[PDB]
Amino acid sequence: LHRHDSYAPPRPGTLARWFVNGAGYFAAVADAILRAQEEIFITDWWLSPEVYLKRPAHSDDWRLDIMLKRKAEEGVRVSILLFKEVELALGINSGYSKRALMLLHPNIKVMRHPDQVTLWAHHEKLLVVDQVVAFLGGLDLAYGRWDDLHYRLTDLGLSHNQFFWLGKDYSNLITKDWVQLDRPFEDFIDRETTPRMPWRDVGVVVHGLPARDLARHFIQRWNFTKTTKAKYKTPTYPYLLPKSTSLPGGQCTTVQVLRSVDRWSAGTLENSILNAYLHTIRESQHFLYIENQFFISCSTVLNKVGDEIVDRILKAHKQGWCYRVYVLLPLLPGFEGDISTGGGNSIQAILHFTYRTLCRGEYSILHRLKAAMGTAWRDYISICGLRTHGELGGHPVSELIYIHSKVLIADDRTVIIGSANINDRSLLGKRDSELAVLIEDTETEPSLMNGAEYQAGRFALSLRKHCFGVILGANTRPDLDLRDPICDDFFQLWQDMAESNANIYEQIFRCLPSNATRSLRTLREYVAVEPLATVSPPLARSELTQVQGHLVHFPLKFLEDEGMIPLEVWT
Ligand SMILES: C[C@@H]1CN(C(=O)[C@H](C)N2CCC(n3c(=O)[nH]c4ccccc43)CC2)C[C@@H](C)N1
Repeated sequence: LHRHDSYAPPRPGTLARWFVNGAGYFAAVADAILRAQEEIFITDWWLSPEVYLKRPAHSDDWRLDIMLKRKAEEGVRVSILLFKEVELALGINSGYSKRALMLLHPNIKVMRHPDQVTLWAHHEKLLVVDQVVAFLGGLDLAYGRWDDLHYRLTDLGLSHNQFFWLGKDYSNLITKDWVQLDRPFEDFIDRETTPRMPWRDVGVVVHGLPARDLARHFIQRWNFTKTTKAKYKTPTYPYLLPKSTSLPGGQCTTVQVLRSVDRWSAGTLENSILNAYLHTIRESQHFLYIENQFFISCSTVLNKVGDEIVDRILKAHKQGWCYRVYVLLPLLPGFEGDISTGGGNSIQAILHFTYRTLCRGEYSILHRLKAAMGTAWRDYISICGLRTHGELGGHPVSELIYIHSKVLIADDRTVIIGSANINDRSLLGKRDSELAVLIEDTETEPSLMNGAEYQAGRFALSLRKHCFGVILGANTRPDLDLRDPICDDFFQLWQDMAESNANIYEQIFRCLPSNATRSLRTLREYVAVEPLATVSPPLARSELTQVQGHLVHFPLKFLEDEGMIPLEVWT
């Protein structure tokens, strides 16, 4: 075994390029698919064959199914493995994806897993071209993932099509889930009334040996699944073998591939992602920027990411060194449900576990930090989320930006980008197959750290500055300095912006979740009041001009005054 008990060693001299939001990721994926020569391997939790990779759409030349069919007509063998949902309630419809991809061309061989009944899934997102170029991250080739820095809530207006999201691509996930995926070009929600839900995710492309290692992981999964069924054992799904016979503009770093696999998903057991996360947190010296879909830690819960975060914060406090922890989580889990009624079942469980990790209970980060340092915890940790506003139907509307990213940034020199959420199913390895990459910088660039000269890594500094600029209003506030991420002035500005934006959004939209609804009865009486956005739209619009960025403080006090199914499915 290699470092972090990983099947792959660190790969110095690796060309890697990061992507924020789905637009650039899909553009690079399409361009790489166009340049493919022999093989394309695809790993997805949900694949939409009819998704458009480049927008606005004026032709079918950039559709995933069309591009795969055209490349297969050139002699390229397209091996795809997909995840099969336990119940059809999960609207991925793996059967339709399999059937369409197979009907495209004989060279497109698609297999699905698991076949037996289990609580666990395949959450990995991977696309390998010629075993030389590997795209990974949290971005599936699925509906609603495509987005940009604008995070548009409206799409109202094929060679003259102005729609960025066509049919099933335009969706508000919490309002209504996908239905009837077999009809792609047909809207299931009204664009004129229901705003879209912005999507935020981070991916990365790696060139060279790490791509070969990701191809090796795909090959191991393919051969394991081949020797796991009857119809898949035929030569109609030939064996795949690796090769080590050894490009968009990126950066030269050192990239190590990490994964979470078990005997049910792959042939071996590995949990290198958890080890990498714990080592990066423990060895972090200045700051930790965490952007993850789920934050379930602080051992019902077994992973110890939160424990290491607490230990590092306490050690920084005792040693008296400057240290900031930025945590960004989506405001509500990615499920359909009415938050006015208090949410659904999965949403309630995920919120309960997240609040247990963060503030509720005695194992929570906030409780231990409080018992150690009083109210000083606000100077070391900052939990926030994203929300945006726009105009629709003559009135201001607002919606959270769903944080599907899985990224950790340490000291502007180390970056973990993957598909593994911070939860037991993705980090323990025993449950779900996940992929990630640890990227360390060998080339530095001048910057500031607590007011001192700091040789920050180019890749990590670029990623962190882009994240801060998008989260804040850098394009509208050119005076803000994003070079120093740990200093007192910048942290104070960050917290002030978060609190101000949360207050403004609550005042204007009366949105949920919020700290003004601490009980279910207060929540029920709170939704009876019509928000000012629909009362005096000019006044709310004038007030909203004070909103800077999309950052809003996380509602740690939402619903705070409140056995044949295991509790580990929502952890
Ligand atoms: C499928 C469609 C579209 N949906 C999504 O894409 C949303 C955003 N999900 C949220 C849950 C996420 N997830 C995870 O992290 N581990 C998982 C293990 C098993 C299943 C999901 C898992 C994946 C993305 C919402 C859904 C209700 N209907």
